[PDB]
Amino acid sequence: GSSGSSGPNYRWTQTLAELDLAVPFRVSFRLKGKDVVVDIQRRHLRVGLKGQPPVVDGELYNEVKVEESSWLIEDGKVVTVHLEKINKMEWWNRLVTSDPEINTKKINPENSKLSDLDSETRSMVSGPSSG
Repeated sequence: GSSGSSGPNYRWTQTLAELDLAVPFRVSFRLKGKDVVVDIQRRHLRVGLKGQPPVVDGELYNEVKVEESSWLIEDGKVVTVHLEKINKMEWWNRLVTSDPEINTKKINPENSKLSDLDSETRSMVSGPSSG
């Protein structure tokens, strides 16, 4: 990261061992481990929200122990992924060898509004049988 032109989309790092990925989302609820999308592959990290576009999608810089992978939802919105190197002794110069697609907009999206709204919800849905 940090080149001059264009910017990233999601935050990520590492520690000459394990990797760390984070993808914030503009939601109004606490995303659960169901409406999320995390395809931690050996040499490919695909992240995103179910139904939504995968913020991450490309061949990792190198194989990574997927079996020892993990991910969670921070602030019930941000999707964090935990990648593990196979050697755990190599510095990566890039998250993926081939970027996904878009790179979203600049860091800050837009904070030119004034918190002043109101709207909730409440209801149920049962699933009957047939035959």
